[PDB]
Amino acid sequence: MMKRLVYISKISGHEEIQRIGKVSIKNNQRDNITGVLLYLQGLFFQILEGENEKVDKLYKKILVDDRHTNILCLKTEYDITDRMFPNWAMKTINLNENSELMIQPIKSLLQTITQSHRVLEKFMPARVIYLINQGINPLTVEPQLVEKIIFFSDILAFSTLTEKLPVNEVVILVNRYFSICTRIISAYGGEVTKFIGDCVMASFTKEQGDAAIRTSLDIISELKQLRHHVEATNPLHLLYTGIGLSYGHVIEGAMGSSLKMDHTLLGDAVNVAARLEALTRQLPYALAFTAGVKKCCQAQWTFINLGAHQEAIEVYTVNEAQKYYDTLQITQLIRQTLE
Amino acid sequence: MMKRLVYISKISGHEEIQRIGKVSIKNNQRDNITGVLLYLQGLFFQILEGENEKVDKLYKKILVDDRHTNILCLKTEYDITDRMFPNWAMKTINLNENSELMIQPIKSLLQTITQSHRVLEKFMPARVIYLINQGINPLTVEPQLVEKIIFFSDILAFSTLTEKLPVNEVVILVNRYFSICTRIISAYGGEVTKFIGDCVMASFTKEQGDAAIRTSLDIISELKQLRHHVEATNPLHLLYTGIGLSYGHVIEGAMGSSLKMDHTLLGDAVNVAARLEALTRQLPYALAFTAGVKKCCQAQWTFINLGAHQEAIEVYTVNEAQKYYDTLQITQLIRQTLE
Ligand SMILES: Cc1cc2nc3c(=O)[nH]c(=O)nc-3n(C[C@H](O)[C@H](O)[C@H](O)COP(=O)(O)O)c2cc1C
Ligand SMILES: Cc1cc2nc3c(=O)[nH]c(=O)nc-3n(C[C@H](O)[C@H](O)[C@H](O)COP(=O)(O)O)c2cc1C
Repeated sequence: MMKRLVYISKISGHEEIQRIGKVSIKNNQRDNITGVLLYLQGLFFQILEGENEKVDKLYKKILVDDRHTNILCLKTEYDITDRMFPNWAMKTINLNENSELMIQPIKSLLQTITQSHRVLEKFMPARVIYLINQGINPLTVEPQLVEKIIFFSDILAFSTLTEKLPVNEVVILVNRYFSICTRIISAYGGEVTKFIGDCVMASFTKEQGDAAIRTSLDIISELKQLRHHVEATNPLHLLYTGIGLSYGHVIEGAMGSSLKMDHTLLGDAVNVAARLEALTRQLPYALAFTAGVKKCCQAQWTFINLGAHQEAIEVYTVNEAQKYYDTLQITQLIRQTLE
Repeated sequence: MMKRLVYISKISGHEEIQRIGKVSIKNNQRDNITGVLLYLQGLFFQILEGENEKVDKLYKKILVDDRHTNILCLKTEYDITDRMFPNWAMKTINLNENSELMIQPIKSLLQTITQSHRVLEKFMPARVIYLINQGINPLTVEPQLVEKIIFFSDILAFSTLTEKLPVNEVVILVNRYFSICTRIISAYGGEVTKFIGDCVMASFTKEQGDAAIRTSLDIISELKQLRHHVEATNPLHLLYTGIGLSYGHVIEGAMGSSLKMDHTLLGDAVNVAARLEALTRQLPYALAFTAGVKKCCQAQWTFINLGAHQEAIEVYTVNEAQKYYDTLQITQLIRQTLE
């Protein structure tokens, strides 16, 4: 039983690589692993093949290696019938250091496609990248009914802010907001589906109840630090958020046609979380979630019941989500500052 | 003044390619154009370089050529200082037909990266693909304030349908719906931003007023044909839509961080179009748009003024958008059929 994987990576910092192939040779030679490692203008390409399990450890050892970064496994071939390089413990080819005409073609293509690839990667849904990082083709996965926590957040009084900031300040502000949201959601095990306007869409599993709530609090908290970090001429000092969470059945998977695919979550919980985010504009709290979310949590939160809003939904929060301000006073305090 | 471009394509049908390189040699040799064309397992890679304008025609001639399809230009280099293949009218290399060990590595990589590339392409926003298809890096474009028509459509009584169809029928239905929407929007010059649940988001320019309205009508019409095409056991016979259009300033461009980017439209018109789509559930029409959309149209539509809904917005339709049914009678006619 043998398997084969392939990945691409980026070097972590700046002919320093002659000796690292002069480590791979020895330890692959010991587990009957073969494979190739290419190098071209800041980028790494490796193929690894051997019996399914001792292949898997070194790849974990490679994952945590200080000198490359941004690792993504493209293909996995399970129970391969025979090897692609039966004689190569680890063949190392520095494609930068070849000056023959006949190879410059393929060398330039390989460079252009993978640089393109790396840009496209940044626009993928987290979940599609994750599937590719196992050996699963996202255009062949059947979508599945699953129980998820759905997350939405967007910028408060953002219509006021688009009306009275120049375009280039708006973009600086929205990028900052997206990068803080994405960093914290990811750190806690969740996945960003997409951005919809100033809106961040994300989801967590039913086991990540407390992490979805911690995520929400850490985002609210980081905006608070940021607001007093900057000067009053910086649009960042007027940046506030509201967050809605919900929990339910959703159908998750890749959908559409061969003109266009997207990663999509179908089911009513998606709409519910969006309306709780909207609702926070009229509550003295910045986070609102359903009862189903409350029941997914193991930590000992102080829950606060906010009655039924709309068929009805019971709405809840935690008191650490309490505001130190009044929402109307700030949405018109944003208007006054902006003149 | 010379320029260079590179693209990848897919063959349109199934050693039939020896003579097509035996046409390129002669006509490139006549305009002082050089370049490379590779072939590998169903895929084409070409590089073209010459003085900026007579490069551009043959590439248009290539675009309309019967035997490859799915053409995407990755890179463009304007006013290149000197050529990459100074001596090659058109070098043709069938990478399938080489059986040397030392090249199989790079050949297998090139295959894996570009096959991966082709899947990622299907998940991109139309507008990011379009930029790449010119020579513009989407991670370097500054976003721009622009006047757009915003389009939203989603499935009527979809919550009833998710509650009472099996997951695999839901997916068949949603895929059908997305592929009809995407085909018609594209045919008419618009671009799909993303899918949000059962929702299709798209936009048109201010010059495409009548095309956004024709798009909406052609989608409604195709669902009507489809409903009487199929049997009553097919979920497709219960598939209806509502469509909202709006027009306003939006900031359009690539935003986020290096963890995640998305193609995004900021501004209040986005929210407005979503609420008009929602509003159609209570109107005897399936399409609703603002006054600003009405003013973008040159054709001689019969407009119907639907009063103000919400600051107020005047709502409009055309009478070809008139329903032959009652929306509540059908949303509960969908419930009865489904038992
Ligand atoms: C791109 C890349 C590929 C690598 N491939 C291998 C490999 O195939 N086999 C291996 O043993 N180490 C490989 N390494 C490095 C290992 O992590 C190396 O064994 C480590 O630096 C030291 O091993 P040790 O600490 O267990 O003694 C690779 C590193 C990089 C950056
Ligand atoms: C992948 C691909 C690359 C091509 N590259 C060229 C080219 O570089 N130069 C060229 O003249 N024709 C190229 N062709 C085909 C042209 O369209 C060809 O000139 C056409 O079939 C007949 O030309 P004509 O009808 O003007 O006589 C290419 C076709 C394909 C599928």
